Amino acid sequence: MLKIISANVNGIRSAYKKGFYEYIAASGTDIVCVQELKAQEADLSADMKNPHGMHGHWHCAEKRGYSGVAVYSKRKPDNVQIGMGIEEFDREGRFVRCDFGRLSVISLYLPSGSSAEERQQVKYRFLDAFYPMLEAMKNEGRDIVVCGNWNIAHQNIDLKNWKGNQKNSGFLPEEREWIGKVIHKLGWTDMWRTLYPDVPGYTWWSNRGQAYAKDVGWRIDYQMVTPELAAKAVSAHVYKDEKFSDHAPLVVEYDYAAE
DNA sequence: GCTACCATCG
DNA sequence: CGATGGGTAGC
Ligand SMILES: [Mn+2]
Repeated sequence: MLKIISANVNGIRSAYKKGFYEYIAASGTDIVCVQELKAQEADLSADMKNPHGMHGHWHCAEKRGYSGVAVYSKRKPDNVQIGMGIEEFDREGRFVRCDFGRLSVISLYLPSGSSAEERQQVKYRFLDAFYPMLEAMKNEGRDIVVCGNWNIAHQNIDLKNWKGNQKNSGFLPEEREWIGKVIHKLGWTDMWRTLYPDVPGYTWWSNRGQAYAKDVGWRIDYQMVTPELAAKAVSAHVYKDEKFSDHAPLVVEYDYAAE
């Protein structure tokens, strides 16, 4: 049984403060994809690099206390790719790939364009140059999980107030259209949507108002899976027993064996 | 201090 | 629909 976790820690140090470290072991997971480390290698402790003896790898940004993704794994990954290859986005560190034989897990931090229009443009280009990547990986022949903060809502079911957010970044017709071109066109499987067609599955609630309390959140964290592995998925859930961050850890469980 | 990241109301 | 607001992490 292969348990994979995706979690935007929104600063890994705070998460470890709020008992995320302990949680990693408690969940008895085999792979953990974290987004937004908000730090650098020199900034992280040994436990934030190799939690509980679990191997680990990371991509950090040039900016201190900014962005950064990582992947922990009980098994020693055969190959590792830091950064997409596009320096423009690699200077922010949002892509980390780890091959574990037949399997390849990817931690992705899709840029959020809700801070400025220019950031929205950078996000758009990210999508444009990343689509071909999703396609190539779709045509490798290996089972590839993509855990990440896509920061894009697909349908009206993926967010509580889908009605008053069409003029807001994250639910813009363009972005949603891209996602569609990924699931149906590219042939990826929205693991959660495929396991639970009627469950909202919110994974993020804004600090504004009392949203988190009223379960007024979005679903911006995805695990896009290849058909072969997609079918092998047995369950999934959004862990909320403890709040480590404004995001909630997506825990998917597959009946897979990379060996 | 500066940077980055929409729910409730008028 | 449009006008009108917010608290986080980390340097
Ligand atoms: Mn964040």
